[PDB]
Amino acid sequence: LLFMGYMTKDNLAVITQWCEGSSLYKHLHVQETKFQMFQLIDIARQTAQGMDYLHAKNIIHRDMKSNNIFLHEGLTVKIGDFGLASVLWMAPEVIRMQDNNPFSFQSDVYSYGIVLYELMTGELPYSHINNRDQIIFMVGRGYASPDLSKLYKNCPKAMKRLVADCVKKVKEERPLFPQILSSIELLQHSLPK
Amino acid sequence: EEVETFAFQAEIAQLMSLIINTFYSNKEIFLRELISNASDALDKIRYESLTDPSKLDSGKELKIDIIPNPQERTLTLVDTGIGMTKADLINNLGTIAKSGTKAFMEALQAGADISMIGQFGVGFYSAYLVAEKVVVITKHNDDEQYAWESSAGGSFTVRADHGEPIGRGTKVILHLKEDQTEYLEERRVKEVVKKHSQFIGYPITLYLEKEREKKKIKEKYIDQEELNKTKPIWTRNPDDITQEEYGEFYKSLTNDWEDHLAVKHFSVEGQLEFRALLFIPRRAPFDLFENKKKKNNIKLYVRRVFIMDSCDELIPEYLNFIRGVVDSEDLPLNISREMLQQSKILKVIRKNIVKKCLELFSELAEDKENYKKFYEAFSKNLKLGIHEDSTNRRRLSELLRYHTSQSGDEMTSLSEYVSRMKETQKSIYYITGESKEQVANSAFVERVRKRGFEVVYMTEPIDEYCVQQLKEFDGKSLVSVTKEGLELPEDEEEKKKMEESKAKFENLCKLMKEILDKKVEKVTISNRLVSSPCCIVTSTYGWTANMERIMKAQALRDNSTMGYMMAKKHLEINPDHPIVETLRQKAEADKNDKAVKDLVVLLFETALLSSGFSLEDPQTHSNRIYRMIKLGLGID
Amino acid sequence: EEVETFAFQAEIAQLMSLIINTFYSNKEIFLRELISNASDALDKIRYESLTDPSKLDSGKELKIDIIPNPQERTLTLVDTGIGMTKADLINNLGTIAKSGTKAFMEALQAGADISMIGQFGVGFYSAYLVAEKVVVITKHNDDEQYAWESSAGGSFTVRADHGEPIGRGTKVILHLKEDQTEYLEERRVKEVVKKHSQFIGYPITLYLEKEREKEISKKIKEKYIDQEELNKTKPIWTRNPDDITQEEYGEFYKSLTNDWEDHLAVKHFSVEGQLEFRALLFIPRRAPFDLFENKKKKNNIKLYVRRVFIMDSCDELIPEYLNFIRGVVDSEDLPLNISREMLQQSKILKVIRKNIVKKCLELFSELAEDKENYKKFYEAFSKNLKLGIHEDSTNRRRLSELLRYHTSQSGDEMTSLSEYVSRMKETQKSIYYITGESKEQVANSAFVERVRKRGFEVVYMTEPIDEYCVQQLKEFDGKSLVSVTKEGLELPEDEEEKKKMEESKAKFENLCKLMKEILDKKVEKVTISNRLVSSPCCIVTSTYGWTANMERIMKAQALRDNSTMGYMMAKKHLEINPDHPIVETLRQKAEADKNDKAVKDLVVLLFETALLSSGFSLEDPQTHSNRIYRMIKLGLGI
Amino acid sequence: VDYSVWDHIEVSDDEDETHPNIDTASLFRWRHQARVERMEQFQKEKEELDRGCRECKRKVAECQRKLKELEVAEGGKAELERLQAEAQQLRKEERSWEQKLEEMRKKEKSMPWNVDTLSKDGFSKSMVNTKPEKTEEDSEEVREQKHKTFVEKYEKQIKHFGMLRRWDDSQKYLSDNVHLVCEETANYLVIWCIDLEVEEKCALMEQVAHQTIVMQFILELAKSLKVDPRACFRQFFTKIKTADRQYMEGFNDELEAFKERVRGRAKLRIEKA
Ligand SMILES: Nc1ncnc2c1ncn2[C@@H]1O[C@H](COP(=O)(O)OP(=O)(O)OP(=O)(O)O)[C@@H](O)[C@H]1O
Ligand SMILES: Nc1ncnc2c1ncn2[C@@H]1O[C@H](COP(=O)(O)OP(=O)(O)OP(=O)(O)O)[C@@H](O)[C@H]1O
Ligand SMILES: [Mg+2]
Ligand SMILES: [Mg+2]
Repeated sequence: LLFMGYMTKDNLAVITQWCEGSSLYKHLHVQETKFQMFQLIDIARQTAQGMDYLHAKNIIHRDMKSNNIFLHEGLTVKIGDFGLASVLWMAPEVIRMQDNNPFSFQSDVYSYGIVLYELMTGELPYSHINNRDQIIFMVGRGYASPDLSKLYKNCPKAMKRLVADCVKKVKEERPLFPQILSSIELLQHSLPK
Repeated sequence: EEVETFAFQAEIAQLMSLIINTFYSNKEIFLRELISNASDALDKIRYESLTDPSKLDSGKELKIDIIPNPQERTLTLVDTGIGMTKADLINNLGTIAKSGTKAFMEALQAGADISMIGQFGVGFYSAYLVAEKVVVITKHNDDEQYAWESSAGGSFTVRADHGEPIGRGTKVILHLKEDQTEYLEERRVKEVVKKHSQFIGYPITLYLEKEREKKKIKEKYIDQEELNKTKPIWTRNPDDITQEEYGEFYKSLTNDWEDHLAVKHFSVEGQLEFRALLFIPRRAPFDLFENKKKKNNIKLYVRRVFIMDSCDELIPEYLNFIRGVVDSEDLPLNISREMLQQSKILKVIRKNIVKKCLELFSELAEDKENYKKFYEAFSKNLKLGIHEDSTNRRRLSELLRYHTSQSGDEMTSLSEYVSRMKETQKSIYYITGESKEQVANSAFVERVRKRGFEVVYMTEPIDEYCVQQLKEFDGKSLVSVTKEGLELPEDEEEKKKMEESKAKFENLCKLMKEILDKKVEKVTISNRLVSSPCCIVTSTYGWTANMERIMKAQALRDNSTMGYMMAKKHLEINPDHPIVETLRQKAEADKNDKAVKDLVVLLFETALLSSGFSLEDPQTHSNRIYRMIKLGLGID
Repeated sequence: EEVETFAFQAEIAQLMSLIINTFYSNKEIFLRELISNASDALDKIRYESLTDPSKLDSGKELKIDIIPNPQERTLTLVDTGIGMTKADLINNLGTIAKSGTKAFMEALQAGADISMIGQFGVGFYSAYLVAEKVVVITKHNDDEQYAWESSAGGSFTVRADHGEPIGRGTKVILHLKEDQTEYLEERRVKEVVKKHSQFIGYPITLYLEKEREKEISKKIKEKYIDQEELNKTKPIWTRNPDDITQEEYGEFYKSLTNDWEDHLAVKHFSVEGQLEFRALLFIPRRAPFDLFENKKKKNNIKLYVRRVFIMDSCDELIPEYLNFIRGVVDSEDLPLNISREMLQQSKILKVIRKNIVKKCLELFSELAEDKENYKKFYEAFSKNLKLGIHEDSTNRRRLSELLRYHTSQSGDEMTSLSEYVSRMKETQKSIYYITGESKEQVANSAFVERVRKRGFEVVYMTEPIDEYCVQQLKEFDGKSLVSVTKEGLELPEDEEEKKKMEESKAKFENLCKLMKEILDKKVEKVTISNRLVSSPCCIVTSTYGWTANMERIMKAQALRDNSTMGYMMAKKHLEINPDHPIVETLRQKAEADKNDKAVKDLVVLLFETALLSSGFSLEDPQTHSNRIYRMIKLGLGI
Repeated sequence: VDYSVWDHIEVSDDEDETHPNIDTASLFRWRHQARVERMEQFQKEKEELDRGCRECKRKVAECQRKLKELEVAEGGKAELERLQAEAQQLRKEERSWEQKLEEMRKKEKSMPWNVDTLSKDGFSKSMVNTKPEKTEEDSEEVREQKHKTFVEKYEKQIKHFGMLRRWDDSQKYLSDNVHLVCEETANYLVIWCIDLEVEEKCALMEQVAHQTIVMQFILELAKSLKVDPRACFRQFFTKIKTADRQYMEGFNDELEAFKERVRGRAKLRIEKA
């Protein structure tokens, strides 16, 4: 008799170990997932890493937005611009279109400061005008002074000065990103204080 | 201030030790180097015969002979090329890093019709990796026969070769040392020649005494020429090659006889110039995705000499099935000629290889039977490419063929789905499951198929990862039918009836939420069932039932986060089913009846069955079904 | 005869072109080579100071500095080493393939207490990978300072250097090309030093004018900052593995792997012989989120030769199942390529692999004694241990003793197979186990009821890797692993149970064959044995093939062949319990009338519920749902 | 010898330069969108310089012609000097134009390569193979002819393989002797071991029969996994090296059954003769 064979062992091997499976997006400021300042300092540090890496490769973005960020399962943030997922997140130079090419790193640092503000306060910047006509007025006039009064209590003061300097309307005095790495380092070192 | 100009010197003994010892990590490349030198000699003597055939009047043939000899422990490689005079025998074979091949090539620059394999000048001394002492017996057409000899000690001797005369060429005699006698074995020589120099344009012949005569005395020598039997077919123009010749080359490439499915013969010209020839195997290899097989599908050739095989930088992991040859002329090579100096040249090559492979697949998608066979073989690779290769996702997705409701037992393309799709419909309705029949007759697809909408089945586990990244096709998004809130074109009557139903079915829904507060995170009424009472769809964020099954079955997964991205079960009930009508009638009378909660939990468990989930433990469900069958047949 | 001896020569221009173009695949290793030369010089001067400290009067500190100068497009590399005289400057730096370091090492002569990272003599010329002109300004103790200068044009000049004086050592000025200017930035310099020469025995301090000067009572950004950060950490593995404390090991581990917490266990060993090396192996406290993501490649183990990076771990240095192990392997005598980015003898890595694997397994064995820490190790790397059981075959016996499992007499704590074998009865000759999907899914399951009734232990394996582990693990001490989900399960019985089972089989054979006809192609054959207590039916698998969970695992693998999906699957052997009321009350309904619609439906429903309980998915679950709904409607009154 | 044209390559979707805090699928599109913009800007720059050079060449030609005309005509000496000054200014502009041309030539030299400019597509040809599928099982026609050719040419190979017993030696030989594994060779091996059992050579009996059963097992495995037996023979030895004791039991049971069957055939042949 030729039996049945009991051969097996064809492809019962541990084949390629695949990846993927994430937690969620960044549009969670309306979900109200606000936590203690540790998980906010870490997010700011990782996103500053990403922005500084982008600046090193001389890549101009100008389009940093709460929609343009993604959080991953390992508590790592992948800041990749996920297409659509606009208003109030731009820069006066971008809005004016005087040169027809407003692509400059100062726009990146202004957008980063706006992102830091909306991350640390948990509320949209300039959260007092919801009119399409009115919002463009501030950037068109070239003088836009935001307010920082909804800050969460018991937080390090480095972020306050950082967001104050980042959103300033002088293109030759905004803080560069090498400043931001030192700022976030002293920020995480000032957590226990 | 004074300037004392000097000139760079070299320490010859240490330089020779560097070339012998710290220069070639693979000891078997010496044969490749010697055969490349022989090929260069033959190319020289064949190029000189172009102007006048008198240069060839010492033997017509241009051949390479490999002559192992284990009695004296020597390996002789004989060519009939150009040879070299005493002056050349000194200048080229005595001066390290000086190449007569380079000088010969740089001399012409006006009738360039040869591609000569050599520019560095150190390749010959690689013969000292395996040989303790080499003797080079050459004979040019302009000089007498000479006998170069050196033990790599710092000196070489040149004699007049008072012995056996050779007509022309060179005869490198490697007195192999004690350790490296393995290169006299026929199998080892055949393996090395086939691996490294098997597309050399001159017959490479192995000589050994193993053939018997009529049936003893093996004195006769086996003139085994079949070391270089397969000629490089990618050199000829694509118009000049017939299907049969491509098939023969493909069979010779794979060490197994079977025809190929399709062929791609292309070339790019510019700063980076190469000829490629890519083959789609007729059937997928039985170990195609076994990671233990490394990767050797695509082989890189520089001037018809093997350099490196596939790496992740030459061909993506999802195109590891398609095998071929990439031959280039000008590539910046390492000193050992087994890797490129610039490694991103490999990536620029890959950028063309992948584009041409996708063009080959697209052109293969014009005869339905051939592509049906190709898809049955490599649909997994296509979907892996959709998941992994993002820059080609749009083009790769048009190569997807899926079973669907309106096609039957033939797979149909998503573009054809969009063509047949109704104007009112504005999404791609797909169901991911475990088999063809399991999803064909399922709770979620009942209403969609009843209204005539086409549904794309996705049976294989690879489809979960395929649709992780395929979130949109042709501008119309892919929405699962197992996810909650399935948006469907609602007529006025249907939506009015739905509003009335949720205005009528709220009490038992609150009862469901109360009895099932941890298992189920929402109970509602939706119009996706026609003939089933309840199905558990998953919330729009998280893992579906099938995706959760697949990811839970993975052998190597971080089990800590399995509950991090787990499904959110949303049990839903079908208002028109008689079971839910009776249940509502029984729940209106009282909310704490034993029968009500029994039937509700059993409905939830049987919908967990139907929806593709798995229970916490099916023993409880089996025990309750056994108690019910005992009640039915009456044994207490 | 007419013999005539010549001498081997070289074409210098071509040889220099070979060094510059066809030796090193990465241009950034010029900095590694220059720092290696600086380290060799410092070793020279220190060793010479050991005998006569009178030659250390021309400077005391032994320090390497890198001074990028973006204004003039230069990258100086000063060093307070030994310097070179005019003769040494002409010979060592002018003659290709001649090494003064090798000459010095060969002059140590029984008293050699130092190691050097220079032997070939071509390393210096890697500076022309990035620098179009190299100006070396050296100063020996017993010779004035000379300014060597070349452009790799086949000539060089050696002037008197009437410029600014230095006490000792060499100042290798590189004039970088117009396009190799990325090596002036702090990012690339720090990256290169960290990657290649971060364990050089002397402080490598980098200079840049980026300091923000203090201003109070403007925005000044022009001040040099001496950043010795390039070489803060020391090569701890050069010390004895006994005089080091756990805090030093933890600090080194945190610095090496950038972990925010220290290591879990450390194995520090070195082997002496023909192949010698010091190895420092760490077990990370928490496994990475992508430990098995092979597309991330592998750099866990790092190979150093004389404290200089050679190559990060490949497939041949550490097994894939030990890829969690972070550490370094440092050897003094390893033959290297000309690029020094690989070993000449790749067969050496196999001996190193054997030693590393043996010592890692010894580390695991010595860690297991402290159960408090072994639980922390196991709950993180049990998958790796089981993958080693599956793949590695020579260390399977040693690796099996590190397996901890849930049994039926343990509770919430895992126990090893040795504790099993300790608690087995005298008449038991096997280790019972079950492969399921969860702990509770198998704790109360059909196949385990009788076994726990007799008070046997059952190992609960609720992980997908466990089926792979146990299809290879076939014994332990002599007690074979026998699944309770497979057919032919034998328990220690006596004459009484044997005759009772024989009577039950003889009574129920008609029911079994009738059920087989009802379930013709859906069950291979219907059995009766002692596996169930309070359940009427459970389907077991043929004695060799795929269990229910194994088939469930292999049907859900993304990259699996879709052609062998029927040739290995289970041969479902349904079993009935001849003591349960349900099956015997339908034995009467069977012997009263073989063909009965009620009996048909009951048998099909019972087989389907056994299918669900055992683990096999239904062929089409909507059929089972529909028959459940019909039965609910019938028993409910609608 | 000189690799200075391959040291500046900017591949966009370069997988080995990725930041784990940036989306690789979105990192590879930022690089592309900047690369194409650099190309467009440089193209417009060199195009506008080309048209400016053409315009200045036309202007200087016209100015030279007008200078010649004014020199021919008497009375315009002051106009001649004014046009000479204008032509000097035009020539200064003309010679300054090539300064920017050399500047952009140098910039092109310093501009890195990429997949778009490194190579230009040559002559590509895709052509699909259409060959008959499936094989036929027959006891006559080509199968018998192939059997006779195989036994006539490869008798020595069959004998040498049958003389071997070692699993590793068998695997190495069959790796060098892949032709020996096919159904026709299986039939020849069966009839050959039957003939040997007629000749009653026990050592050669078992030596041939064990390898015959090994090849039959390999063929059964190949029929099971739907790949040709001529290539998968290598995996059966590795399988039996780590196979269960039950695999050895089944193999030895098949050995015993084959022994009994061939012994019965040989006894029947002897009795008939
Ligand atoms: N069989 C041969 N016939 C003629 N000349 C030969 C032969 N073998 C070697 N030579 C001579 O030896 C010289 C140097 O040999 P070697 O192989 O080291 O250099 P190469 O061919 O330029 O190779 P590589 O650049 O790969 O190191 C060649 O220029 C050639 O003139
Ligand atoms: N900074 C330095 N101080 C002292 N001697 C130096 C210095 N740089 C180079 N040298 C001398 O120059 C010689 C040649 O330089 P090179 O770096 O090429 O050689 P090597 O270090 O011995 O070789 P390799 O590193 O390639 O094995 C060295 O052997 C050493 O004697
Ligand atoms: Mg050569
Ligand atoms: Mg050095």
